[PDB]
This record gives sequence, C-alpha cells and structure tokens, in this order.
Amino acid sequence: AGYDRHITIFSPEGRLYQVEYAFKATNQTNINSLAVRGKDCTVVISQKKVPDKLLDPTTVSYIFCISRTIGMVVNGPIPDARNAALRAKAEAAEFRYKYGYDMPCDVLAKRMANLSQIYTQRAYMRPLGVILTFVSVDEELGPSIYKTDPAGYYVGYKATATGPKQQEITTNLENHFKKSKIDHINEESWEKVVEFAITHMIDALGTEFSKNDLEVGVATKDKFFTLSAENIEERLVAIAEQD
Amino acid sequence: GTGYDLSNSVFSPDGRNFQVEYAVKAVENGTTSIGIKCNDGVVFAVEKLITSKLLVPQKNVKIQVVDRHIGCVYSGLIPDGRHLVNRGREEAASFKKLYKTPIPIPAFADRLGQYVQAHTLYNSVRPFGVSTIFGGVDKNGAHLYMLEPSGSYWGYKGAATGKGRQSAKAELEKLVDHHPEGLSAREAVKQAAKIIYLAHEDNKEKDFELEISWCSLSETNGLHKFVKGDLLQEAIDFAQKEIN
Amino acid sequence: MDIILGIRVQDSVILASSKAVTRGISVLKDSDDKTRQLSPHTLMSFAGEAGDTVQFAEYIQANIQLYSIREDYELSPQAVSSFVRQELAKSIRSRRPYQVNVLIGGYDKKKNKPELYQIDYLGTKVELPYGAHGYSGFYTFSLLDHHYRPDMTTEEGLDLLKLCVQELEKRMPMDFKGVIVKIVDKDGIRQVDDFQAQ
Amino acid sequence: MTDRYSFSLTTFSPSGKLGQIDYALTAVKQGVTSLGIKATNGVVIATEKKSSSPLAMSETLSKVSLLTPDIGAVYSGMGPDYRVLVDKSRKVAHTSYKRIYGEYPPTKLLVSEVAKIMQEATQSGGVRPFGVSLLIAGHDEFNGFSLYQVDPSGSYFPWKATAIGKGSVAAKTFLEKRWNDELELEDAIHIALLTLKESVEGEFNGDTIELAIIGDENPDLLGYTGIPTDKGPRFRKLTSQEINDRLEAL
Amino acid sequence: GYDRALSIFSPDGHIFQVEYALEAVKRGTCAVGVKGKNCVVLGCERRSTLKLQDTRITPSKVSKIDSHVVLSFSGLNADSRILIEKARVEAQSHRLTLEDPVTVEYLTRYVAGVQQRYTQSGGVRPFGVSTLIAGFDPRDDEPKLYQTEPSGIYSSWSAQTIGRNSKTVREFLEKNYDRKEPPATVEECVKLTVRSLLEVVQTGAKNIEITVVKPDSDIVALSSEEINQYVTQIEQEKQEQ
Amino acid sequence: FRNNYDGDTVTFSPTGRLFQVEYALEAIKQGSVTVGLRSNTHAVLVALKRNADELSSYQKKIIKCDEHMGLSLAGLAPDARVLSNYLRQQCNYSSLVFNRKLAVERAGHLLCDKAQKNTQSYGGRPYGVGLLIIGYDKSGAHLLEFQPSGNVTELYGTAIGARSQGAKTYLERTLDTFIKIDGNPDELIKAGVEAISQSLRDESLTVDNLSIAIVGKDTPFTIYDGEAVAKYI
Amino acid sequence: GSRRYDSRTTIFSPEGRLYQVEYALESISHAGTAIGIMASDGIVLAAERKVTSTLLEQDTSTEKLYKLNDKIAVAVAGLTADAEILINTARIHAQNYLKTYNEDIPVEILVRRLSDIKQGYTQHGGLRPFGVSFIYAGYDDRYGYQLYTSNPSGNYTGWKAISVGANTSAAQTLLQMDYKDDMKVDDAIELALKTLSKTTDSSALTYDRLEFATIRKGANDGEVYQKIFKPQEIKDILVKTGIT
Amino acid sequence: DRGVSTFSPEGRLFQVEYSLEAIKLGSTAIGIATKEGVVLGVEKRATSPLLESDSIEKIVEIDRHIGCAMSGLTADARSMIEHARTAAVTHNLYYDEDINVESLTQSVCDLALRFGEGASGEERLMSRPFGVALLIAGHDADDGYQLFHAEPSGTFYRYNAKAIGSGSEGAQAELLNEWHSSLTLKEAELLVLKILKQVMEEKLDENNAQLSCITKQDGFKIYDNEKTAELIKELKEKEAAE
Amino acid sequence: QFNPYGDNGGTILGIAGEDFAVLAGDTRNITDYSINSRYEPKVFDCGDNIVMSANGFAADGDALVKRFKNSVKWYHFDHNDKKLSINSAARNIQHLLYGKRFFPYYVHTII
Repeated sequence: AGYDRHITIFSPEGRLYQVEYAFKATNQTNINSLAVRGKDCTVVISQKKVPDKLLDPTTVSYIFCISRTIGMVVNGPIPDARNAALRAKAEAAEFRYKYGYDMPCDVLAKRMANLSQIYTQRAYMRPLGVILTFVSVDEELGPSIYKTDPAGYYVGYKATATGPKQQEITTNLENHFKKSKIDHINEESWEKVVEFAITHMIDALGTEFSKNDLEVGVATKDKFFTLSAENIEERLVAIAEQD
Repeated sequence: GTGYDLSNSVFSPDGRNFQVEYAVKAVENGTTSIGIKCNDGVVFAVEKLITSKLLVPQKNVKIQVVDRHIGCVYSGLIPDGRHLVNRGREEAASFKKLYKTPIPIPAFADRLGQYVQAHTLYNSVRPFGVSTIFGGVDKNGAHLYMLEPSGSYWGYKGAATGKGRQSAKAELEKLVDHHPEGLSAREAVKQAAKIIYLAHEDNKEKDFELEISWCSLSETNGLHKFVKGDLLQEAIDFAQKEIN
Repeated sequence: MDIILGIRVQDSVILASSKAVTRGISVLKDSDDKTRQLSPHTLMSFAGEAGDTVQFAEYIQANIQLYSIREDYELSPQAVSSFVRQELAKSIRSRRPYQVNVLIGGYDKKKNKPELYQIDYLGTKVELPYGAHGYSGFYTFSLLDHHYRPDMTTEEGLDLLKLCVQELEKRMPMDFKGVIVKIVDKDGIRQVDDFQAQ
Repeated sequence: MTDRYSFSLTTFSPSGKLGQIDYALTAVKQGVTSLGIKATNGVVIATEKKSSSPLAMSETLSKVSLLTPDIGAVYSGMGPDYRVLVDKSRKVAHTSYKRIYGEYPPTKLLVSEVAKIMQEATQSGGVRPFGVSLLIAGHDEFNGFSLYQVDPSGSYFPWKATAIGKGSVAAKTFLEKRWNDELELEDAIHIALLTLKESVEGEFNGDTIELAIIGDENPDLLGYTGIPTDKGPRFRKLTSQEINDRLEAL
Repeated sequence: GYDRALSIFSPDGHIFQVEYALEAVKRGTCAVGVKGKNCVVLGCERRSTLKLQDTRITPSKVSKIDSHVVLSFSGLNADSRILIEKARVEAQSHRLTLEDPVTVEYLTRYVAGVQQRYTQSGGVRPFGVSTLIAGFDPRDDEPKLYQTEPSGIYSSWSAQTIGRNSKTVREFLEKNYDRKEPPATVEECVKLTVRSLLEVVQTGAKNIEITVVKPDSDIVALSSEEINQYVTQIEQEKQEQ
Repeated sequence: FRNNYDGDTVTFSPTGRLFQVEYALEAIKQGSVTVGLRSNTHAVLVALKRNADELSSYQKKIIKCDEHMGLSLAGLAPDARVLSNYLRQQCNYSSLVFNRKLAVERAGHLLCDKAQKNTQSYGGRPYGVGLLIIGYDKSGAHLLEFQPSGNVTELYGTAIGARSQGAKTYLERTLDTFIKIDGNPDELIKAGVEAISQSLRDESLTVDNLSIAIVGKDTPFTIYDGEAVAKYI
Repeated sequence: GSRRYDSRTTIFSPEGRLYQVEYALESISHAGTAIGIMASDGIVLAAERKVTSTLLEQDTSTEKLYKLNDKIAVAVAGLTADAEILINTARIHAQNYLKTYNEDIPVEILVRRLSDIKQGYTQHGGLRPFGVSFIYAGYDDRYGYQLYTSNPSGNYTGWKAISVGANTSAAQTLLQMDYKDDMKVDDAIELALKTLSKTTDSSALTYDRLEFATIRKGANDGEVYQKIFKPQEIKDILVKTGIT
Repeated sequence: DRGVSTFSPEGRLFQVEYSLEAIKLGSTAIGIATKEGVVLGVEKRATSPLLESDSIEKIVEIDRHIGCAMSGLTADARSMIEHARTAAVTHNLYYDEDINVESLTQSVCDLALRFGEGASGEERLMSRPFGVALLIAGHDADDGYQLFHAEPSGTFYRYNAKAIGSGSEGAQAELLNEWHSSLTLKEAELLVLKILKQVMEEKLDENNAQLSCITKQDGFKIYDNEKTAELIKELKEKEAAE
Repeated sequence: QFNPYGDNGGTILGIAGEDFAVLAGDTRNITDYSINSRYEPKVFDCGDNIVMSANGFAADGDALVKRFKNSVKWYHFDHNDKKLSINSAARNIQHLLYGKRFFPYYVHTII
C-alpha cells in the first residue's frame, strides 16, 4: 500500500510521488540557468560553481553540444545529466542517418520527453532527476528553446529559467517582455544578447559575477558553441561600462 | 513515510538515493588512495594495510592498468573495483577496435561514468561500493579523474578517497597553491609517497605497504608503469623523512 | 507408386489398396495394409514417400482419436477431410513436406450417406464418386466412367473394383501383389478377406 | 537490469475496486476541462490552453490532435500520457487498418484500438494505467459523425455531447440544456464556447482556447489536385482569429 | 517472465500453497470410487447452491481419458480441465509411440507428475484438485483405482473418497468394505457406492451420479431412474428395521 | 536495523555493509578447520575432515584443479564443487588454447570475479564457502585465501574455519621457520600438521580424519588420506 | 528487488479460495444485471445498462450484448474493456475452427476455450484476472439451443435460465419461480423483462437502459437468426409486455 | 517478502533448513552396509486400511548395482530418481561400464541447490529445494558396497549405517551400538527390521514395512512380502530368546 | 570454393600381443607432393596406458587426440581418479566421432 511512493504508480490522489521527488532532485546542484532568444541566435546562461580547489574547472560543465546545431543545458545531478546527454546525442545522430536532415530542437525535445514519460509509466525504470533545456536556431522555426522535465512534459519558450531561484528569474524576464511587447531580444549580434542574458541574471539574483562564475552556450544558424572564460570576461566588461 | 532507503533506484522525499549514499559509506571505510596530475602525466598511489606478517610483501597488487595508457586505483569493496576495471577494459578494447586509436581519457571516463550511473537506475542491482581514481596520457595531455558510486566524476588536479581522504586533500591542496607552474612526474611520485604516509595516521594502528604507479610522457613514454626498486625506495625514504 | 482406389456406392465407400511394399530390387512384403481407421466410420488410405506415409497416417489417426475423446463425438467425414487437407497444406510449405497422398472414405451418420475424398500432398482436396492416386486412375477411370451408377449396391461396387484391379494387373508393369479391400458404411469398417478370388 | 516487473500493478481489492484505475480517474478530474458536441453536419471538440507560464509559447503545445484526416482527439488529465497515446493512435490507424484496407479506419474502430492500448496498461505486467480520458470526434462514410469518450480503464462510450475534467459535472448539466438533434455545426461551436467560458478563470480568447471540428471536406487542405475521389480532410483546427470572431457573437 | 516462487517451505517444513490447495479439495463436491471383483464404480455428488441447470450440457464430474480409463475429482473445476486435457493428450501419445493404450497406473503417475511439477515451478500455483482414476489395463480384467492429490502423491485404493465430508463416507467404506469379498457384482458394487454417498448427500436422487467401468472399454453412466432405484431399495433396508 | 537490510545481496545497510555476504562468511567460520602454508619449493594443504556420525565418513575437503593446482574448502561443500569446477575449466582453457599452465595469481583473480557477480545482482546469493588455493607455477610456490566476499589474498600461510585463529597465530609465529623448508616436503607437512593441531579441542587428528595435499617443483598436486597420512599423526 | 511490490495475484487463501477471483466476482456483482433464458424455440438475452445520460448516444451504443458468431452471442457483466479483449479472441477461435473443419464451432467448444483462457490468469503469469462474467447464448446441430455462463475463475455451466451481475440472488429466485420447460421465446422475453424490472436498482425500467437480443430459428427459413433489438424495438416490446 | 535463496544470520539457507524439517516428518528409512551387501528398509505408513499397501513405493531401483530409499515429500523424489536412472544409463552408453555409486550420488546432489528466482550462476529453474532425503546404496568394483545419504542441501555423506525420517535420531542411536565391521547380510536384515519396529507407530508386519538389498552377485532386489514375513518371524524368536 | 579438408598422408599400424600391444606410424607429414616434415609424431601416449593415433587429415587428427586426452583428464576428475579402461576409451571415442557425424573428423583412428 505505502509503496505507491516507491515506484511510479498512482497514489489515491492520482499522484506520482517518484516524479515529484525527481523534480526535487533537479535543484540538488543549486545552480540556476536561463535562456533567451535573439533576433537570429539563442543564448543560454548557467551559473558555474567549482567549490573544490582540487578540481579541474575546465571539466565542470552542465552545458552540452548535442549536435552541430543543438545545445542542451541540464539542471540536476551530473550523472543523470550525462545519461541524458549521451542519449540525446545518439538520438540526434540516428535521426540524421534515417531521415536525411538534422533533428530539429523541438523534435529532439519531444523524443526525450517521451522517453521520460516512459519512466513515469513503467515501474522498473526510475525518472531522471533533471530538467533539460534545448536550444538552437532551427532551419524552419528560427531561434528555439524547448525544455523537458521528469514528468515527460515539454514546451517551447520565448525565454525560460530553471533552478532554485527560477521564479525570480522568470518574473524578471516576464516583466521585460510585458514592456518590450515582442517575444525576443531585438539585437543583431549574439554578443549583445549574451550581455542582456547576463544582465538580467544579475538583476534577478541580485549578484555580481566574475568570469569563472558563469557558463555560456550560444546557438546560431548552423552552429551551437560554448563561450570561454575570456569570451565571457569580454562580455562582463562590456556590461560594466554601462552601469 | 519511510523505507525509501531499502530499494536502490528510489528517490526519497528530498530527492536523494539513499542506497548510493550507503555505498559511499563502504568507500569511506576503505583504504586511502590518491592521484596527482603532473606537468606531463599522472601518479597513482595507495595504502595497503598489512593485516599480518603472513601477507606476502609486494604481491597483492591493487593498482590496475586499462589498455596500456590508463591507471586505475580505488577505495571501498575491492571486488567491485575489479568488476569496474574489467568493464573499463572491454570498453577500451571496443573503442580501439573500431577507431584504431587508444581511448582518450575523457572518453574513457564517461564510459566508466555511464556504466556506474546505470547501476543507480534499477532495484535489481546494487550501486558500486568504490570511488575510483584513474587517468593517463593521450593525444592532448594528461588527465586525472575520480568517479563516485553515484556515477558522478570530474577532472582533477589532485584527488583522494578512503579513510584518510581529508589529510590527503589537505596535502594535495597545499601542493596546488605552492605549484601553479606544475609538479613534475619525479616530484609527484615522492609527493605521493608522502601524502599517503601522512594520510596513514587515520589508521596508524595497522602497518602498511606503499604502492605507486605513473604514466608520464617523458618518464614512461605515455605508458602506465609501476614504480619499483630504487625509485620506489627513494620515495619511501622521502616520506619516512618528512613524517618526522 | 502403390494402388489406391476408392469408390462411393449407394450406402458405403470401398477402398482398395495394393499389398506390396517394394524397396529397390526386392518386394519386402506382400500383405501390407495401407490404411488407418480415423474413427469408427472414417477410413483413410495412403501412398507416397517411404517413411512419411505411415508417420502421417498415424499422426492424423492420433489427432482424430484425441478429438473423439475430448468431445465424445465423431467428427463428420467432411470435417475430418478438411482437417487433413489443412495439415497437408501447411506441410507443403514447411522445411520437409509430407509426400503422402490420401483417400478418405467415411460414412456420415448424420446425413446417412457415404463420402469419398481425394487429397494429394499439396493439400488439393476434391469430393468424388470414385478416385485414385498415382497412375491407378489412368487405367481405371475409363472403366468407372462407364459402369458407375449412384444407386450401385456394395456388391456391384465390389464387382466394378474387381474389374479395375484386373485391368491394373494386365496393363501395369509392376506386380503390386493384389489389393486389400475395406467397406465403410452405417455399421463401421470391415475388411473383405475374400478378394484374392471373389 | 531487465524489467522484472512481470506481474500486474493494478489488482482487485476486497471491495472489487481496481485502485489504480480509480486513482487514474482522480488524476483526470484534476485535469483542465475539455468537451465535445455533435451537430447534424459536424462535431466540435474544445479545451482550455492552460499556459503554465507567460514565457511559454502555448501554440507549441496542441491539446487537440489530428489522428486521421477525419478524426481528432482532445483530453483531460496527464498531458504526457496523452501525447504518447496520440503517437500510438496515429500509428495503429496505419499498421492495423490503412496498411491492410488502403483506407483510414472508421471512428469507432480506431477508438477501439486506443481503448485496447489503455486496457492493457490496466493488466499488463509492470505498468500503471494511463492517467487520461480522451474525447475522439470523427467521421466515416458508413457511420457519419460520431463522438466518443475513452477512460483509463479502456471503456468507451458514444455521446451526443459531454465534458470531462475539472468542471465536467457543471458543463455536462449546461450541455443537456442546450443540446437538441437539430443543431448545425456553427450552433454547436457557439454552445461549445459558452460551456467553456464557465470553466475558464482568466482570459478567454482565441489564444487561451483550443478548438477543432470534424465537418466538411477541405479540398484546400489536401495539398494536391487530380484525383476526384480525394476531396480533403474533414478535421480542421480553428485559428485564434476564427475563434475571436465567434466570441464577439457570444 | 513471471517466475516468483509461490510454493516454498515455511519454518515448520510445510508448503502452505500445496496445503491450501488441499483446502480447495475439501470444499469440492464429494467423489467416491469402489472396486468390485470385475468392475470399478465412480460416484459423485451434485451441489445445489443453485438449481435450474441444463444437465444435458453442463460438464459432468466423471471424464473419460481414453476408452478404458476415467477420471473424477474434487476441487477447482477450472483446474481439473487442464489436467484432463493433458491426460487425454498423453493417452494418445502413448498409443502412438508404444502402440498400446496406457495402464491405469501409468496414466495416474502422469497426472500426479504434472501436479507435483506445479508445486516446485516458479510463477505457478498448485492444482486445487484431487483425482480418482479408474479403469482396466489393456487386455486385463483386474479392476484399478488410484487417487492423486495436489502434492503429486498417488496410490491405489480398494475404495476411496475425496471432497467435502469425505471423512464421513470414508468411515462408512472402512466398516462396509471387505477386501476378502469385494462387491462380486456390478449391482452390489453400485449399491455400496450409493450407500456411501447417501451418508452425506442427504436425499439427492438428482444429486447423485454413478458411472460403471467394466473390462475392455465397457464404460457407462447410469440415469436418474437407474440410480433412484438403488436409493429406493436402500431406504427400505433401513425402514425394514 | 540489520533485519531491514539483510533480505538480499543487492541492499547496502546504512553503514555500508552487505549482510547477506557477511552471513555467508559466517558459514565458513562454522566450517571445519583447514590450513595452508608454503616454502619456496612446495605448498601444503592440511585439512581436518569432519564427520556426521561415527557411522559416517569424514567429508573430503580438498579438490585438485589441475596437475599444478588445488584447494581446500571450509563451508558449503556444494559451492566449493561449483567453484573448483570453474577453476578446473579455467586451468583447462589455459592449457588447450595457450599451452600454458594457469598462474595461481590469475586463478585468484578469476575466483574473485566470479564471486563478485553473486553480490551485486538480485536473485543470486553469495557463495557460502572459503577456499585455500595452493599451486606451483612459473614463479614458484603459491598459497591463496579466497573469501565469498570475493576477496582473495596471497600469503605464506593461513587457516580458515572454526578455531582457525589458533593455527593462524602459530604460523604467524613459525613464519621465518617453515618458509625456508625447501627441498623437504615431509618437514613442510609436519609443520602444517603442527599449525592445524593448534586449532584442535574436540579430539585429535586420526587416520581417517586427517587429509593432506602437496604440490611443488617436481611434485604434481597430490592428495594423501588415511594410511598415507599415518606417518604424520 | 521487485518481489516487494508483487501482489501475487494467483495464490490460495488459507481456506483454499483464490483471492483475485473472489474480488473480481465482487466487482462483477456491481455490474448491470444480465439475464439469459432458453425456450423451446429460441434463446433470450437481456441486460440492464449501468449508468446513462440524456446525451449518451444509445443508437451507436453496445456495452452488454456482443455477437461472437452468427450462431453465438454473449451478454456481459463486468469491465467492458476486459470483455472486449476476450470477445475478440473468442471471435478468432471460432474462425480458426471454421477454417480447420469447415463447420461452425459447437457452442461448448467455444465456451470451454474462453473459460480456459480465464483459468490461466488464475494459475500462472502473475497478472490480475479479467473482471468479467459471460452468459453465452448459441445454437449448434448437436445440442440445439444452449445457454452457458463463465466467470473470472474459468468455471462454466449450462442453464435453462440464469443471470449475472447485480442482484443475481434475487433475480435467480424470480426466474426459478416462473420458468417452465415448455416455455416459448415470447414467454421468455416477457419473463426476462419482468425479472429485471423487479431487481433494477433504478426507478423505472425504460428502453434507453436496456439491450435485448434473441436467437431464433425463423420457421419460414430453416436457419438460425440472431436479432439484436434496436432502441425503438426495445421500447415497443416494453409497452406490449405491460411495462410501457 | 524474502528471497528463496537467502542466508540466515547464522550462515544457513532458510529454504534448505525448512526443507530438513519436512523430512523429519517423513516415514522412517534405514540402510546398513556390510561386506556382504547393503540392506535398505522403509516404513510404508499407509494412511487408511483401504489403501493397498503394495502401491507404496519408497524403495526404487536406479540401476542393477544401485538402489535407493526415500523419506519426506516423496512426490519430490520422482524427478530425482529419473535423473539418477538417466545418469546411470547414460554413463553406460558413453563408457561401456557401470557408473560408480559415488558419481551417481554426486550427480543427483548436483540438482539440489538448483533453485531460486534468478540466481546468477546458470539457469536454476526450480522454485524450492527438494523436500525429501535419499539413501543411495550400491556396489562398484573400486569401493565395494556403499551407502550414501543425499540431502536437499546438495551434500552427501557416506555411512556404514543410517536412518532418516521421523524416527531417525532414535534409530541412529541404535545403529551406533549395533553396527560393526563384520555384520552379515542376514544380521543387517534383522537389525533393520528391529529398528523399524521400535520407531514405527504401527506394529511392524510384512505389509507396512519393506526390505531390500543389493549384492554384487544378484544386484538390487526388493524382498517380496513372504520373504520379509519370515525374517520378521525370525526376529521375534531371537528377541523372545532373551 | 573453400575445402575444409586436406590429406597429410602417413600410415599407422596397431598389433595386439598376448600381454602387450603396439601402435606404430611413420613420421612423415605431407601435402600433395611436398614433405611438410620428416619427423612429426603421430602416435600419442594419452595416459592410463592408452596410445592413440588418428591418421588422415592432421588438423582433425590433432583435434580428436587433444579432445580425448582432455576426456581422460575429466574422467579422473569426475570418477575419483578411476582408471579409464581401454574398452571404455573406445566407447568414449565412438561418441566423440559420432558427435561430428555430419561434419566428420576425416581420420582413421586406432588405440
């Protein structure tokens, strides 16, 4: 009876506690990330925290290059995140082979969401404690942000945020868009979109960042790439000469 | 309610996997082992408790090689350690067979990572009772890694696990600050012999045997080899000396 | 091949089957009964490949006896022939097909009429007044086409068969060592022990 | 590894209830209201697009799905479960019908397929029932227009009109008052909008409501010309604008 | 896929699922079998929880396995069918390969093995059935009566009963059956069988069915009258005292 | 506590223990004592065979795995049979495929690995037997101690089973002595019987109660029982 | 492991009863009542539709009466979805028989097979049983008109009249009270409606809450005909029999 | 619940120990090995006077040189006997010789621990251990006459004499004092008959008890009732003799 | 097409004496008209006082002998070091050979 809390079957209230507790695990890393769409690019910002001095900072990341055009940032423990990344990469590569064209960001998102739905319905599989944010500049849809969770749910966003202080980032972004009246950052260069992204990250969290406190991924026509400490520093300086 | 810690792949109300956490306990109860990344390679060393005079000296080797360029050492349930290396070896052979080139350390790490992470997905298996320090040299440098029972792993400058991990980490952190330019393979060996002698205090009751191995582009040609004879004694002394 | 003949008269079905079993250069047996009773009112005769022949016959016999016990009822001759046709139709597309041809002669106690079915190893089934497998039809059909009458008595049927066997013994190159004859009617199956000179 | 859950997760309780099915139904009750109304020359299905955040792009999430060119579905309960059910329904319509007979399945049969899939999650080993209720509306030459409801147990029933989810009780009552066997499609659409308004808390427009119909053939939505017998799909999702136009005559 | 061990040992050395399988047998309608000097009779009782049945088509309690062997049982009806079918199949197989019908002991040993197997195979529960198998070995005139139970144990009896109140009717048979002089007649054997059932059936002319098995596949079931006649002659044996 | 975490081998206790494995180890302690020790030229196995009744035999505790290898068991006999059989196959494979005698150290690795699998998977159970493996290969004499946990250790000598601690302390004392008994088997065995008698209590090793096995330089693993061990009592 | 969550759907109670079968029957006892009555010239099947609405489409509805063959039909009491699974396989077994023997399947053969399927879910597989009970009405040339019943346990029996579902105790007593061997189809039709009329847990017994069917051998033909009454046809027979 | 192959905290397998309990409830079986052959006797223990005692088969032939007696859940022994007979015949087909009694026993014991719900070691498809113990007796050129006790634990011990079943502890104590290396076959027969008489609830006679033996010369034979009845009479006389 | 068989020549002779027996064979191994070796033993001591030779296609002959020797080894393991009698070895070899009845060891063997 009390096992309706150990495996994924309904509770008398029609709930799935394991999926709920999986959502809880997504915040275990205490990291926040946000993504925004530019005029022709998609940017993703994510806090980077390297506590141990014995760690090689270069190997600590939660952003992944899924395919030449798709990037994915994960909110949740690293092992489940890497499990998700490997699967997504294999899926993206297979799709290209079978259908002759690059897997679209939203399709890969639906596919990963469906796999998640399965862990939600089959008892022997546990949900992954992660939230996946996919980004790219789709050849048909333009800049795109699609996010999936342990419930198998997924949807597209104008912008989005994930993590412990998700709500604050979200309202901040909501406000900016109620003001701008448009669904994207009307900037021609991705560098400025990255700057916007970081600027609002700061405002919302009320914190300052050094070049080693952030992690950035950018998606443009035919390519998704992550920024280096120095590329970021150049970003932080620019925003500094405005405040 | 309770009972969330009785089955392996179950999320507790706070989002944890207690069985993995209990596995960690098995690790902390184990012998101490470490790894130090140098300017062109990596060094591995471990504590071998001498249960009695009956144990043939130098015989029960713990450090293991994977392929010809990777070194692996672990703390916890030894048999789980061997199991993981066997997989690592198949994973490496399969990589070389298809791609010809021996497996890059980062790639090798994810292979071990995915496999261990896999043992936290079902209740039909138990998580691995060991933390593993491994690494080597490849196309672009040396790499040091440590993998936890959760499947979590990262690249390290220095790393340690087991009974005296704190002493070790303390010692390792010192070296990091005092050597921003990079330690050398020769130096890392001695430094390693010491960190282990020091970290042995958290088990000072039993006598032990030191074991070291290394993989250096200049000292071993990028191949993993064990430290033996003179070079070994030399590091033993360097340690016995600084332990007083 | 062997001789397998069947004739359906007014109230019975008669099956005549050669007694010889030849293997290469020698006739090994001259009293072989190429028949199996499937049920009290259903008889099946057969010819074909050396081992397949009996193995198939007995396999069918086993299945029908099992059906009889389970249902405590006797399947109609038509039902039995359909079961047999399907077995052979599966066999023809299997790894090693049963090379067996059969005649099913049965008395339908519900319709109160005799029935004769001819089925080859491909699963080709047909219902006839009289039939045969192999070369037998080539020598005997002209005789049956001529003398056959739906109201014939069992006795007239036996005389017509005798005529067929005599034609077979005159024109056929092989010595099939005579035939064993069996009658199937409302009272079951019985063997005409006296045809060696009837 | 290896799924070792080869025993049922849904079983009978001493009272004769199948707990997991009941609970699944409970999940459906918490779901957003959705409904369907059958007219004499069409069928309409609608639901509310409960955007989970203003940053989310509601269009990128269709609760009303086309299954065959003459059949559509909507639901209440767990969206993820519905999404996979739609993928499976679209596929079975092909593998179990179109690839056999060269024509799309009639509404009742596809509903029967969907229902079977759901029934199996009620008995097969190691699974939980689907936490959704669907409303399938379609049209086929020999059965005309139809509307069906499929529950977590796999049971389904035909309706003249009905609603599921949150305010189904109220909505059903409101539909019984306005329904008659002479409603034209436009009348049904109008009635649908009125029924849906009582279930919506906030904004009620063509961007917060999703609505589709099974009506006449849309030769303009076919994509090609040249085959007299191919006249176009009967399923058509209404546009945000088409909805607003009708909301002014509310 | 499902292979859970449902029949296992408990601390005291018992297999509860096999034990409970017997409880299902105690709940079933009573069955009895008595062997004469030249025949074996099998009697069963007919429940009455509901009456309005079609006796023509409703499955009878005694089943023919082959033309010379029959099987009756007490317990779950659904379960018995499985064993009956397997026994019938085995009977034909034996004839096909050995060219001889099964002996009663062989057929019994087969059914018993199937039952035993279901007590130590994963994913399956034991049969909630006990059987009485009777008949005559091919070309033999010596009557045969065997009994099998859920555990797979079996043995031959001069007379035996199973099912509810079989405790009662067994006693009757124990103090009414002489191995020295077994019912030398089909008639006096059928009588002893009806007498034993009346000890528990409580007046049930339509609640008692008999089946007589004689050598050479001579098997026949009595009709209500034929039996009702035996009942009548028996009630007088009492009153005439 | 314990009761909630010892229902199977796939469950860690809150402190990181594996009770089923530990319980298996307990089967070894309950087993009769057996001793193993080696010099630089030979390796010896001395095992105390236990009997059920005085009408029963004294169960064999030593199995030969190849001409150059063999072992002694303490615990569930059946498990020893399964494990030695596996060892026999591995020795065999090495010979047939590589024309190479299996290294004692390699055998130890194989046993560890085979046992480990039965401690991380649902449905199985750990092996409930301890093993002492002796052999003479391309690196001389060898003695190995195998535990169901999968832990295998190379030693100069040791003992497992009930009261094994007696013989063990004795050998840990006699070390410097016996390790030099090269070229003289009889001495090595005598030293083996002296270590084992240090674990007696109940009775005294008799003729049909003592079992000895030896292997070395020019001696293929052979087992002595009964009369053959008389000259050592 | 998984054992922890296994309900063990196929075990005996200490009393020798099968838990799940018993609980499934309990489930069935809350299902709309279904009645079967066999006459000299035919069989009548009548069932009460559980739960209905003004908006329910009755013309296109069927939840209790299903055609299995052209000579066999069943009345359902229990989970409709479970029923359809069994009905579909039953429809297939009938055709397999027809293709094999070129004769329509005898009614009992089909009933026994379906009951055997049910019995299986009772002894192995670890799955829940089907929450269904059937009343089979059919005709064959060996036993003519036949009426059978099967439930979750896999047991089946033949009847002259019988009911399944809710209030069978009451319904059975009423049937046993007015049934007569020499009845005629029309008499049976009336008896069925009266019986349901007295056991209904609803206010009145209207046509929109009923399904009706008859298997007769239309004198003017010589063959068997199944008739699954239409809404209006039920409404008629309802007024005629004096229930309006 | 709890695995069928779980270890107790004392290092024992629950199902095996519980198995041994069922065997204690079984009918008594005794075996005596001598240099003139081995005797095997059992208690029929019929449950009702209507049960035909000779249909009770608790002593069976494995091969001409091997016989065996059982005690416990006897239905469980059929597949064991079958395996044993196949093993002996198979050995003869492969080697043109008789299988050694110990090898035959070891083979039967190999089935013992093959139970569980998925034990990582092969494919042990058996839900529980056997609930019956066996006494395998026979003769072979290398080790002469032999008596073995095969338990559901997979272990088998060789004995000079052994009793299993309900009266085993008592009967075994008796065998301890009565057995000596020079017993004659006849002495063993009476000795088995006597011990069965002491532990049996019923009064031993030639119908509720059965004897058998195996000798190099005539192999395995089951004594017919008449032969045993006489031996019983002979036992009563020697007992009443003092 | 690939031919799995070859012929290595050679001749062997076995003679049984009243209390002894011999098994001889030349030591020449060939392929067509070439000599592969002038000394390649073809008669082997398989233990238990049994000598054997499988002449014909050498690869098959070696596999067989090797398989039989391994058979003697396990005979000991499985039957308390009992000695494998010459008649038992013969029956054993029959099974080894018949096991490849449909892809035969192309050799004439003598023990």
